[PDB]
Formats: sequence, structure tokens, C-alpha cells
Amino acid sequence: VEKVFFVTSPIYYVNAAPHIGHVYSTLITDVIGRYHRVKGERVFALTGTDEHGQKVAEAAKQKQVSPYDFTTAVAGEFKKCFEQMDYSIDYFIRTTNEQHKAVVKELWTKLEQKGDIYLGRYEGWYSISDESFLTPQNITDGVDKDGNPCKVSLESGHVVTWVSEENYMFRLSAFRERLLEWYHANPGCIVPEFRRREVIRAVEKGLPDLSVSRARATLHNWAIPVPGNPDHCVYVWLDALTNYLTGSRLRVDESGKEVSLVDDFNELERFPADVHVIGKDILKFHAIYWPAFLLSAGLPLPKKIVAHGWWTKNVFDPVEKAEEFGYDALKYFLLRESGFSDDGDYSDKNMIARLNGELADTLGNLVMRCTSAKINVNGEWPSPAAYTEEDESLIQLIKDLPGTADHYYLIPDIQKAIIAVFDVLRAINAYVTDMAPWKLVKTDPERLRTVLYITLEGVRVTTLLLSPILPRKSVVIFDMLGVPEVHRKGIENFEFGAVPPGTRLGPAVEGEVLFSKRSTE
Ligand code: MET
Repeated sequence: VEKVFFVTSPIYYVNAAPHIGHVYSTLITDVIGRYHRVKGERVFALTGTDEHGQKVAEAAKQKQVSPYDFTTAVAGEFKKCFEQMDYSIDYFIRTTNEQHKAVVKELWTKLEQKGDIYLGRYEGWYSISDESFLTPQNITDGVDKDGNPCKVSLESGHVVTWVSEENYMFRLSAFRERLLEWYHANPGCIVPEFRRREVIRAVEKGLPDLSVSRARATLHNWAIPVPGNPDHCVYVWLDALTNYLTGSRLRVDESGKEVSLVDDFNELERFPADVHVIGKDILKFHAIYWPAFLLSAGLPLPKKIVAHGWWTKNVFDPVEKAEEFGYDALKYFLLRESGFSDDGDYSDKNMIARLNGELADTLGNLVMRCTSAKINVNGEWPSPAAYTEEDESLIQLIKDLPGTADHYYLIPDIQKAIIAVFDVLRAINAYVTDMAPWKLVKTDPERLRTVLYITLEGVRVTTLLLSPILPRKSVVIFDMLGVPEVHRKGIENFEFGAVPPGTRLGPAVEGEVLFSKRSTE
């Protein structure tokens, strides 16, 4: 089916300021989005804030301001951060939004009508900071900010409290079999695989019913009322997970403000998400609860959930570090340095290593070589002569790259996609050192044409597939290479030889550097 490619970040709690956790999650969302736009598809990327809850109100209480003021402000801080980071997210959703609340009421009522919601009790442990229900096996001893003998979550380490409330309960136990079918039938639906195996083991152990309402007093009334029972409020997580459904039904205008909420999700061709980007901290909510709610309501399940190494909830300010090293450079580092186990190194020493070693020396260097007036004497893409077997060996790599990178982007594994491109860049540099085109201006012009054309085309294709990672620098590179706008996106232009010979380069700046190297501290 030809739909809108729907990619989402998680919606972040507004109890605190934007930090790297959120910037990272939304960066992954943004890159996936951009890739599918470069591929020439329709894209809706969603991000936003998660504004109801005991945890938010109790943080608004701390600053001694009303919940409406505190959330609006922090939401603003989030919006500004994402504009500074230079994402291309299509909409910013807020759970305080009135359209969103309508959708939550719709969904709640649908679940009630199915007989999947009932009035019961929850008597157990709860982490206010995680907004998570925990069994006694998931808790152990620890300390509070006041350093007293309290209990804490094994998951997160935040403080837990015992809760004994009469709650509206969701019949999650009844969705154990159908969830297991979904996992085993769609083995790519949770990524990476070891997290898929985690979710499956957990559901096989057994599922308790899930409390989906709280008594309004406990939430400091900062929540959505349960339809037809204002004594209770809706669990922040059913509220929160529903943002994806809300998002898929909002018409948005030129400026990014929402204007209309359609009745039927099919009208906009967005639901369900093709990728949900999340941190490992919130895997169970997205891989167990969410599909069960959607199963209950007769809605379609998402295609992929990708859970990364960081935690979604010693200073490291992204906006500071981007101002010091470059914006695209930082994004490159975060996407290249870590896969899906979180153990990677985020020191300056390392970023500089990757900035100099890879962005400057591999990519940047190569861009300057194939454009410089010394080597490229006519300032154009020359017409190639006949190809050696060494020429063919490089061309073959260039031709294979798009398919390879495409499979990686689709997993999705953005680290592996980058690596695949840089493998081809390293190869092109090797070909250039070997060919030595700087010598060939004097001795052999017929040959230089061939060498230079291949270089240029390798640089174009590598740059095209890197454009979701380095969106600004890719534009600068293409300008230098003189690539017409039409050839900068679309699967058509993944093919070798898309730009014809005789294409003129962009004008040069006598002092232009693509990536400037920085000192080993
Ligand atoms: C439905 S995504 C909710 C995520 C949660 N608000 C967090 O910040 O981790």
C-alpha cells in the first residue's frame, strides 16, 4: 500500500528541561523521516510533550506555579530546542491539547464498549517518576534525597510508593495470546532483536490486568477525566500513548499549528506508525500495552518499534556542543558513535577524533580534491574514457551502496547505514591516492577525465545517502559539485551516472572549508 510514512518520537515529560535524551530520540525520528523524504515518499514525523501526571504537577508545585503555566513554559523550551537543533519534524503535539483529549475519550469509550475496561482495585507498587506499575520482584532497597531507608525501582532507581486505589482496570491478561501471535508473525516488528526477545519472554511469563485510571485527588487533578466518571482521571500512559493516534488525525497548516481533527484516521493515510522511536526505558508500554489497546479497539498495529540505548528521562548540552563543533557534525557523532547497546564514548576527545578522522579527512578532503582548480581544471564534470578493472571495482561499490544503505535505513540501523557509506568513501580516497589525479593533469588528461568523473559521482551518491545525517553540509557539498536540485532527491538519483557530464560546478569561496579540523586538546 502507498501511505504516508509515519515516524514518531516519544512524547517527553515536561517536569524538566530538554536534555540530550530527548534531542537524541527526536534526532533518530528526524533522520528516518528525512531519509524517506529523500527517497521521495510522503512523510509525517511526530514529536511532542507529555504534560499530564502526578509527576508533572508535583514538579509544577515545586516551582510554585500553576500546572497550566509550568507545562506551557516547558513545552516552549522543548519547541525552541528542536528548532535550534534544526530538525524537520512535521508536528509538535501536546497532551493538554483539546483535540488530543477528544481522541483519548473516543479511545477510552471504545475500550469500555468492548468489555475490556472494568472497575477494580490496584494494590501494589508504583514509581511516580516512571509513571509505571511494578510487581514486588522489580523493587529493592535504596535511598531518598533525604537519604532514608526507602524502596526503589530495579528498572530506574527512582523512589517507589505503595498504592491502594479502586481503579478502572484494562483486561491486559486477555491479550497475551494475541500479542504473542503478533510478535512471532512479524519478527522485524521490535528492533533490535535482543529487545524483541526480552518483550516476548515477558509476555510468555503472563500478563496482569493494567490499571488505567487513578483517583483524581492522587493526580492533583492534572489529568483527563474518565468519560462518565469525573471522580477518576485517565492513566497518563493511555493518555500519552494515544498521542500517536491523535497525531495521525490532525490536519496541519503552513506554520505547523493544528487546524482540524478528522473523524477517521484513514482520511490522512498515516495510522499506524511505520516506526515508533523510543528509549529502552519505555519498551513495555510501546510493545505490550499499546498493541493491546489497539487490538481491543480494532485498530491496526504499528509496523516497527525501535528502542535505543540511551534513557529518555557532568553536563552535556547539545546546543552548546553544536555551537562549538557544528550542528551536522554533532548529529553525525551521536548517530555514528552508538548503536543499540548504549556503551559508546561521548568525550570531546572522541568527537574531535571523528570530526577530523572521518568528516574532515575522509569526506571533506575528498570533496575538495574533486572540485579544486588544480585537478578539476575546467570546473565541470568531465566525460569519462574507458574504464579499467580498478575503475569498475570502485563503480561497483558505488552502485551497490544505495541498496545496502536502504536496507540499513529500513531496519532501522542508522549507525550501520553511515558506516556503509563511509566504507565507500574510504574506498574512493584509496582510488584517488592510487590514481594520483594531481599528476595526471600534466601527464595524461584522457585518463584524468575517467578518474575525476568516478570520484565526483562517488561523492554525489555518498553525499545523497548521507543527506539525512548531514542535511546542511550535504546542500553545501551539492552546491560545490553543481548538482541540480532535481538530482538531490528521489530513488531515480540513487543510480550511478544520474548527473550528466558537462554539468558545471558551483563557484568557489577563496577560504571555504567544509569541515575545519580541531586541535587534540
Ligand atoms: C508515549 S511516549 C511517553 C514517554 C514519557 N512521557 C517519557 O518522557 O519518557
